[PDB]
Parts: sequence; C-alpha cells; structure tokens
Amino acid sequence: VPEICLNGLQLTVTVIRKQEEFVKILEGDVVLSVLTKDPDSALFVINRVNQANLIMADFEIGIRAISIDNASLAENLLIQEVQFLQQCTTYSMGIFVDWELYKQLESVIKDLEYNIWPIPGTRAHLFPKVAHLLHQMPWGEKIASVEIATETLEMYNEFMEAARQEHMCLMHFKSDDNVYIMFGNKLASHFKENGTLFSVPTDRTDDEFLADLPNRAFVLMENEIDLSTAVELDATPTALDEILIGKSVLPSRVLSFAGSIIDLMNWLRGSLSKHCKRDLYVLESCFNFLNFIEDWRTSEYRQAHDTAEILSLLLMRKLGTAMNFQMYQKKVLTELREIASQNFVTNVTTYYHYNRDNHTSLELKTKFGQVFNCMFWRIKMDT
Amino acid sequence: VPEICLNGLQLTVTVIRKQEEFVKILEGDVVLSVLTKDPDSALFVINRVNQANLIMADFEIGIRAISIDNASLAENLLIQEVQFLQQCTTYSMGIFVDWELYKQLESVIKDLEYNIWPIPGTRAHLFPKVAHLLHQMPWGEKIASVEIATETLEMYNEFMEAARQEHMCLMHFKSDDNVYIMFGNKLASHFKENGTLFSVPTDRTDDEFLADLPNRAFVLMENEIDLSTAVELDATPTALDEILIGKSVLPSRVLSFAGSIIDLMNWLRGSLSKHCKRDLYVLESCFNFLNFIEDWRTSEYRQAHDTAEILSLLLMRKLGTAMNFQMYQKKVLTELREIASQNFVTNVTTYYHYNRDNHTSLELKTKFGQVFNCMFWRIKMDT
Ligand SMILES: *[C@@H]1O[C@H](CO)[C@@H](O)[C@H](O)[C@H]1NC(C)=O
Ligand SMILES: *[C@@H]1O[C@H](CO)[C@@H](O)[C@H](O)[C@H]1NC(C)=O
Ligand SMILES: *[C@@H]1O[C@H](CO)[C@@H](O)[C@H](O)[C@H]1NC(C)=O
Ligand SMILES: *[C@@H]1O[C@H](CO)[C@@H](O)[C@H](O)[C@H]1NC(C)=O
Ligand SMILES: *[C@@H]1O[C@H](CO)[C@@H](O)[C@H](O)[C@H]1NC(C)=O
Ligand SMILES: *[C@@H]1O[C@H](CO)[C@@H](O)[C@H](O)[C@H]1NC(C)=O
Repeated sequence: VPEICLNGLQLTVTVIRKQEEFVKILEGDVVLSVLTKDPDSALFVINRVNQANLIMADFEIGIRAISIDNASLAENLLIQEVQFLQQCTTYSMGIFVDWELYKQLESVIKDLEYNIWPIPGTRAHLFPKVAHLLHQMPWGEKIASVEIATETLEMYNEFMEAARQEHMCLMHFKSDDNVYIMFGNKLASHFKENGTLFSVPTDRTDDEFLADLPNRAFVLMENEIDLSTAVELDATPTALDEILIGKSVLPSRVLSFAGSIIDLMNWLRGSLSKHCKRDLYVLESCFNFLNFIEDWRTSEYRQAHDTAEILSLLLMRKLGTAMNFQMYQKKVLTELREIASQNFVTNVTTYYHYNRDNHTSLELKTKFGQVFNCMFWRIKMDT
Repeated sequence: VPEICLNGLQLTVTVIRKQEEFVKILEGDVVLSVLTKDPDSALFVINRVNQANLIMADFEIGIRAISIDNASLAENLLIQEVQFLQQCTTYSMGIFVDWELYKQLESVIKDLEYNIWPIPGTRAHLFPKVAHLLHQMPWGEKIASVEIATETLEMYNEFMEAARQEHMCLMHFKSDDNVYIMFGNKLASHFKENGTLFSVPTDRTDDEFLADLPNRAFVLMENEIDLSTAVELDATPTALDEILIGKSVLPSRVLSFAGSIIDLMNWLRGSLSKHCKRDLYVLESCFNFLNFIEDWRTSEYRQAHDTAEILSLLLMRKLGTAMNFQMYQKKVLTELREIASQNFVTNVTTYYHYNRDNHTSLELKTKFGQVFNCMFWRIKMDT
C-alpha cells in the first residue's frame, strides 16, 4: 500500500495542510470525488441518495469532496485525486468538477485521462432568478442609466441573455439617474456613486460583506438552508449524518449537482442490473460493474429533471419552502431588511412592502420591467 | 431541369434582386460556393489556384461567391445555395461560410445536412496586428485611462487576449487623460470626448467613414490591394480574370480563406490520385471522386500554413510588399496622413515621423507598451 493512501492529500499553501482540514470524507463502498468550492452542499446530496436508495442496492455511495478556496490550487488538487482514486480505491467512479473550475482547467482534464465530469453551472439557476426579481420590482417613472460591473465577461454574457428572455434591454445614457448592477462579492465594497446599487454576490457571504456595502444597496442572494435534524428534510423517516448537522447548504449548488447524480444513479441501476444479481444488489454478488463509465454523458442516459422532480425523488420535499432566491436592502437605522422572495420550486415572486409613515392605502408603483423594456458596449477594466 | 437552375438565386429586399447583382460566377468544372461579406478576395484566391495547378488537373475550380451585406439575409441565402448545389451542379464541393456568419448560423447549418465549412476568422490576422502596432507606438510619460468600445463582446475577448500576449494590461482610472480604442465602422462617428481615439474598422471603409471621424483620430485598418494586371502578382506568367481587373482585395480575407483552400486542394490531389487516372488528371478519366468530403476537417489533412508559404505556393509572391496593416491619423489642415505600417509577411513594424517645425534632431519618445505594462469590468450598453 503506497504513501498517498496512508497520508491522504496534502497542500503547500508555506503551511503544510493535512488532509482532514479540507476534504469531508463520507464513508461508502463505491466512492466518488467532488472538486468544489461549496463542499457542504455536495455531502447533502450524497446523504439524500443513500437514504432514498436510488440504485436500490445494499452498498452506499461515498463522497470525498475536496474544498476549493484558491483557484490556482485547483490544478494541483486535480492531480492528487487522480493519483488517489486509481491506486487506493477498489471501486471508484470519478471526479466531479464545478463549471467555473471546469472551464478554467480544460487543458488539464484531457491530459489526465480519467473520468472527470463537469458539475453544471449554478448561474443557470441564479441569473434567471436575478432577472425575474428585477422585472417585477416596483420603481418610479424615470428611466435610468444602467452600468454593469462584473467579475468576468462570462457573467455579463449569461446575465444579458437572461435579461433578454425577460424582455429587458438595459441602456446607458448620459442621465442624472444611474443604476449599478454589480456581480461579485468584492466589487461592491464602499462604493461612492449616487445611483441605486444591485449587488449580486456570486459565492457565500461573510461578515465583511454585509458591513462593507453602501447604505440603501440591494443584495441579490440565495438563502443558505440550515441543516439541524432529519425530520425537517422529509416526513419519510431518514437520518442526517453527523458531519452535516450544523452546516448550511446552497440551493443553487444542490440542484445543479443533484441534476447530474440522478442522471448517474439511474445509469448505475441499469449497470448493476445486467452485471449483478439481486431484491437488493449485494456487492458480494456483484462482479465487473462500472465498465463503460463514460456512457452516461451520452444523451440516452442523461435526462433533464424538473426541480420538483428532484426534491420528490431524493426525499427532501420539505426543502421546497426553504429554497428561495431573495432580494435584501441594507438599511442602517445596520439591518438588511427584506424586499423580495422568489421560490425555486414554484416560481412565485413575492414582494414585501413595509407601510412606513402610517398610510391606510398604497398606490401601486409601475414595475421595473415595464419601464426598462425596448448597440455597442463600452468596457472599462478597473481595480 | 428545374426552375432554380434557370433563374438562379433571388432576394426580396421589396425589390427583386437577381442573381447577377450579388453572385460573381467564375466558370469552372468542379464548383464551389463562398458565402462572404467580401467577394472580391474570394475570387482572387480561386483565380490563383487554377493558374498554379495545386491539384495538377486540367479542370478548373469554379467559385459561386455570394455577397453578404445584411446579416439577416444570410439565413435565407444559405437555404437557396444548398437548394442550388444539390440539383443544378454535377460536381459540387461545398459552401464556405465566414466565421462571423458561421457562429451566427449554428442552428441552420446542422439542420441543412450539407458540406458547409467555416472560413477561419480574420480577427486572428488583425487583432495581433492591432496590438503590435499599439505596443511600439511613441507616447508621452503619462499613463492614461483606457475605455474600449466594441461592436460585440467577442471582439473585446479576442482583443485583450491579444493585448495580454503583447504584455499590455489596459486599466481604467479616474484620470484626466483618456484613451478610447473603438472597434467598428459605425462607432467613431463625430465623437465628442477629449481623449485620443483609436478607431479600428471591422469592414471595408467608404467615404462616409473618413469624413465622420474626429480630428486627430487614429485609424487602424489594412490596405486594400488594387488588382490591375497579372504581371504585378508574380514574375511567373499567369493571367488575371476579367471579373477581377479593377477590383481590390483584403489581405485578412485572402489569407484566412487561402489557409483553408490549400488544406482542401492538397486533399483533392490525393482524392484524384486513388480514384482517377492521369501526368495530368483528365476529368473524362475521373470517376467517383469527392466521396468522403468531410475528411479534410480531420487533422491528418488540415495543416497550418505560414503566410510566406501561402504566397509562394499560390503564385502571388509579389503581393507581400503590398500586404500591410497600417495606422493612419486624420489631420484636417482633411487628409489621413500615415503613422505606422506593419507588414504581413515579415512583421517589421515601421513608424513614420514627419519633422514638423524644422528640427535637426528628434528625441526618441518612450513607447506605449513600456508605459502601459503591468480586475473587474464595467460594461455600458449604448446606442
Ligand atoms: C493562491 O495561489 C497562488 C499561486 O500562485 C498564490 O500566489 C496565492 O497567494 C494564493 N492565494 C490567494 C488568496 O490568491
Ligand atoms: C420555474 O422556472 C423554471 C425555469 O427557471 C421552469 O422550468 C419551471 O417550470 C418553473 N416551475 C414551475 C412552473 O413550477
Ligand atoms: C404610526 O403609529 C405608531 C403607533 O402609535 C407611532 O409610533 C408612529 O409614530 C406613527 N407614525 C406617524 C407618522 O404618525
Ligand atoms: C436586413 O434584414 C432585416 C430583416 O428583418 C430588415 O429588417 C432590414 O431592413 C435589412 N437591412 C438592414 C440594413 O439592416
Ligand atoms: C509574423 O507573425 C506571425 C504571428 O502573427 C508569426 O507566425 C510569423 O512567424 C511572423 N513572420 C515572420 C517571423 O516572418
Ligand atoms: C522650415 O523651412 C521651410 C523652407 O523654407 C519653411 O517653409 C518653413 O516655414 C520653416 N519652418 C520654420 C518653423 O522655420
């Protein structure tokens, strides 16, 4: 047995980081690895697979989910897991890589020659829900000038594709009113211009981010769902793991990842049907399965799933009320009071009005989509 | 014989536009079609193939080159040529589509199910030569703020990839000096800001474009090479066609198109070797060639060619002094006097200094690349 199985995976960050700080190992007979930025949402899916028995088998799928905080260390950590899963593991499946890290590391994956699959992008779940929370936001009768600050240009191309589907074309004028729709955690940090600011965070927020925003800025974020007990997840009696109690998951990082696992575990039920005998598939009676592992990327096995079909199959149907994409306004009296809420399952956007200055009637304002309906791009690189 | 062979291609623009207005038919036994915006450069390449005998055969390759001025009519014109080349032509090869029109029409080409191949992009020949003319431009010792206006975001991504390879990172400040690098014909039309302007036209210029620029604006364009006689093209005695005498070609649209024809006509010499008997390959002794026409997209037949290898093979080696990418400054005394010249064959950029106010010595200024050497993007959509 070699050295990498005894010691695990190591990083030189000039601190020698041991294995148990970054990977969250959940024990299972046929392992899997996920190279992700959000590891708490990865083990919630693989907890919900084994309690549901998607593969209707005796064994349980493990996950060795690697945390990514630095994008430059994703190339080093992809080498060490391919050097782990070939050697130390008897029944491996493959490495799932996030779509931000899949497009970065395209030269590395094709030269490594292992089963490395992409997790789909979470911006297909967020940027339609950004632009639908924009489209029915109440507003005055003044058309404003929209300047959009982004972390990359792929976030600009996926936003205005989603703005075009909601029939909004956002134009910039030489107008006194301004609108700044910012995409990223580090971008809206003590900004000084006088327009209304729509901060869209692209990762998990911390206590630096809610303090460094300007006053009366809008925050377009999703709710982290706090996991405490297993009876809050489903009325069907399951068990939540002890590594997951007290942790929080993201609904974009769950539902993008659980769209690919149900495409993979329904492949695995057919691959244990022809190769293994039962009505539970016992691994002592299973021989030579996982032969052609790249065949689930072929479209006869990869299907698109509805969000209410994912939550019903994976025995987590009580999380549909807690899966929201909300808009928060930071008003220092510092308290981020709530403006909007768009649910993930049934997309019913709900706007919250607080009756300030004691009125018995409220005139309904015109929406932002009816004002900002219907070309060259001026791009400034700044730091 | 059907109706489309007798009448040809027709357009409803509400004027009936006939076949002779936009299709320039050059007569040949084994035809080809090119759906391009610049049809004068496409006819020059297929003239230079038949005088060189790349396929060493007695027949000549014809071209039925389609002119594109409207991008919305490219989807209609792609249907009518697939409906032409199957029916009216005995020996067809395929439709070449420009890379601006290939990425626009990706849904239409895969449903038409014919041999439709992309012409490679001309911005691989221009945007390195934009950024190399920038990098050794003389300049003062003030770092300026760069705001870049583009027609699409694909022109911004291909420019700052080419700016990164020349080690220039262009940052925007809140500085009093400004730099406006504009990409497009319609963009720099009577602009009013006080910074220095670098207009980069993406198509052929006309007399509206040289009048509507601001004073002391910089024009980054390539020279159209005026075709008059055949002795100016090569010292080897060839003949220039009568449709091409008095027309002008573009060196980006020639060399992107002639990179793919030498990959195709060297395929055709092997496909007439195994299928046809000779040492000149007579078409009356040729039977059942052009069988597997998609095999030249496979990389055993598609090779990269140097620009001095293209001009030596195609018998146009006297054009290499006339293939330049130049920088012009419009100075109204209206006269676009010349600043720079970068050759296409041997990339020796040459900067022209005019000794105004009668000095006997000139201090050499610091270059633009040494000033502007070494991040979020703010994007404004404007019209
Ligand atoms: C990430 O890795 C790079 C590798 O060059 C290193 O310079 C950097 O300090 C690391 N951390 C962050 C926070 O960027
Ligand atoms: C919610 O929106 C998605 C697209 O974002 C759509 O596929 C889905 O049907 C909607 N859910 C409903 C109507 O329950
Ligand atoms: C509204 O009523 C509450 C309850 O008395 C009071 O505190 C508040 O000042 C009132 N506001 C106005 C504008 O009268
Ligand atoms: C191009 O075609 C479209 C088709 O809708 C038409 O509206 C337009 O007038 C044409 N011409 C130009 C110059 O855009
Ligand atoms: C000119 O530049 C191209 C790249 O743009 C390069 O491939 C070529 O070798 C250069 N030509 C020379 C050195 O003659
Ligand atoms: C430079 O010399 C020429 C030739 O006489 C003359 O026209 C011009 O005015 C001179 N310029 C200056 C600044 O003396």
